[PDB]
Amino acid sequence: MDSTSTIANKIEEYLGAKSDDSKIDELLKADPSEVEYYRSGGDGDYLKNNICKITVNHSDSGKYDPCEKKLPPYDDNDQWKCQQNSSDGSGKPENICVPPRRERLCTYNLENLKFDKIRDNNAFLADVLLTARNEGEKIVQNHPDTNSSNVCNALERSFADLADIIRGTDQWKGTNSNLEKNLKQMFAKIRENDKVLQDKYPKDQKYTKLREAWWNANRQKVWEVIT
Repeated sequence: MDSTSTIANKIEEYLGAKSDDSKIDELLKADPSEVEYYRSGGDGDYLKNNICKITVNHSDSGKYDPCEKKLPPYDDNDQWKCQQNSSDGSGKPENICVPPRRERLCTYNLENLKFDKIRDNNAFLADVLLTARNEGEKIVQNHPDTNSSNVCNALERSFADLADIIRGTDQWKGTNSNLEKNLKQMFAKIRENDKVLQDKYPKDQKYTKLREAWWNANRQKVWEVIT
């Protein structure tokens, strides 16, 4: 009724839903529609034929590989992180059991982009989709639950965590310093060269403020691939 206000649970999607707002999405949201990716031997035709099994060869390789931290993701138990003890004292050392899940997103590959020819999100999409694809397959194939009403819920939460890491608003950082500054260098050189096609510049780059709209335009593909 007339006491409607904002707590952003049902009308954030009405006001701040930046998903398909800007009609620069023809370059802001990416369709992986070029041939022979970074140097690994991808094939865009193959990819649009079947996006559901994108492979590492459709992005950087040699140094890029899901679970690039060669430590297998799902090995650890008894972990918590929010406020105060001697483990990681600064920030969120150990007092809320964040699922080891977020401690083991298969983003370790995506943290370590160095190779070039990525002047466009069209190529910056493929690695994000590798992250989503691998994290989804590992969370669904490795899940101790009895396949009851938990599995795709956890998969969706991993989706959202990946979404906010690509928006950078995550306040857990592992090698993410490398990853976050990597967005300040890869997402930068796909955002520091697309000067003509946008209007919201502000320094340093408003990194979060634009990768928010980028991921907002790129809703469908990442969700589809992670599912």
